Amino acid sequence: GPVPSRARVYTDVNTHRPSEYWDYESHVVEWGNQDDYQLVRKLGRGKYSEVFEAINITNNEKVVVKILKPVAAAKIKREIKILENLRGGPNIITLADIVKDPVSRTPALVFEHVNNTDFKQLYQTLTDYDIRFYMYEILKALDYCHSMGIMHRDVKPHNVMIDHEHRKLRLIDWGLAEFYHPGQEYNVRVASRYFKGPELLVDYQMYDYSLDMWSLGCMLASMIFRKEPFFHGHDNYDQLVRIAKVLGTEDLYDYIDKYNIELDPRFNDILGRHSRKRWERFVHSENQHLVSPEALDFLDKLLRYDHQSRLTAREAMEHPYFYTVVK
Ligand SMILES: O=C(CCNCc1ccc(-c2ccccc2)c(Cl)c1)NCCC(=O)Nc1cccc(C(=O)O)c1
Repeated sequence: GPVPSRARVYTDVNTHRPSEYWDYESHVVEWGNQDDYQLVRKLGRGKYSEVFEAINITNNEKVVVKILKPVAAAKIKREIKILENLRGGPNIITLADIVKDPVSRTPALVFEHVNNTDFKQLYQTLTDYDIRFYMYEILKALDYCHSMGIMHRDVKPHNVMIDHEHRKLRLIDWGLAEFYHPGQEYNVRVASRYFKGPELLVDYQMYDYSLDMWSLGCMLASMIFRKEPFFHGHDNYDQLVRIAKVLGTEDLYDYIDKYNIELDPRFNDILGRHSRKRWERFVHSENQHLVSPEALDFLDKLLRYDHQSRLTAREAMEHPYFYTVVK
């Protein structure tokens, strides 16, 4: 069947560390006091949780409370363990407490307060410099979690908190994150449609940290080219065709042939034959101020079919695209 794959970096992290580190199911939660928190207002609702502005009445500090919706107990312990493992890491959201919500009877995670700059304002007014600055901040978070043997699996703007007034960034919502274990087959139903890596789209389960680097590439492409989303698929199948119309079909076939992956025969009628496009074709007078030869070269090294060939987060930090960023 398919040829196995392993990450080219951080394969050994979960071997070198003790079992309690990654064996999330064995972790015992020391529950905090739910009466310490007063909910102020709802901030958002997703498929797996509701997030609220809150006050920790014990220290009069603003906090964010994420109340989990009833789901498998394994998904809840996994997020808790990942958050505790990553706590203190650069640009990782800080988990401050874990309480039992009295109404839902589910865990409520308490985080450090965040103040999101309006999403439309960020998309529409971040400069070329600000894009590079914040991309570098995301890379610090990704190299940290990858170096800690964790893949985020849901990198997208909704999961990046930017307090522009304070040049502060946090990588949030670790609910889909997982521990990377070489040879482990993972669920391909992760990430939002437009951010899914070719590995997910061809049903290749032995993926790794490099999935996050593809999603980072999609987020960057959309920002610099002013095309939201960059790969605009109608469904999961058309999503791969949209990617093939840019990266070309020849390299897609080279990719699946390397891993002995067979495409779903549904693709025989819809994929066609497409040449690889030069990135300069997406440049126009309304996005030229966000594009540079360095930006294109960086994007070219993230958006590769072969998950083993993409820049890693640490290599990405060395790229000329970030030379202008004050470090
Ligand atoms: O929806 C959001 C985030 C919204 N992000 C907006 C945004 C993020 C990045 C970029 C960006 C793109 C390319 C390059 C550089 C930057 C842009 Cl243009 C916009 N926040 C509101 C909800 C919230 O704060 N949730 C939350 C808070 C704390 C913890 C958790 C959690 O699940 O752990 C959730």
